[PDB]
Amino acid sequence: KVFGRCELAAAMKRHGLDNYRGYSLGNWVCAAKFESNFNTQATNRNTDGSTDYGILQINSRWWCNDGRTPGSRNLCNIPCSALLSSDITASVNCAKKIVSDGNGMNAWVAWRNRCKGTDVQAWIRGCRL
Ligand SMILES: [Cl-]
Repeated sequence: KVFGRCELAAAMKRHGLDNYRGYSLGNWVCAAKFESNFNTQATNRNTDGSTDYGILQINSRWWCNDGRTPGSRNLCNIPCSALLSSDITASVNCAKKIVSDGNGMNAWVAWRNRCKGTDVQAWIRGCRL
């Protein structure tokens, strides 16, 4: 599923990501855009053999189990494939744990490099939220 911008915004708000850990909704939509281009089926292979999954490109090195990342962790206790569902509940729940581990949204490189410092509010502008 490829979300619409406001559609995703609505779904994320519904799941309580708006201002979660102080990150206003625009941050999350901004991150989703550059990580996955709003596509839940997005995957990307990393150098070390791990793989990023889903709309927020959550990595199997720590956060989910894909059965091919040896010595890794599964801190969100989920199969990585679950992060590819059209329903973003799993991704959101897992993201909440990630953003809480102490490094905030800097955990997403695309956010840090492309969203941090910019007018993230622009990403939910026009949306009926
Ligand atoms: Cl991540």
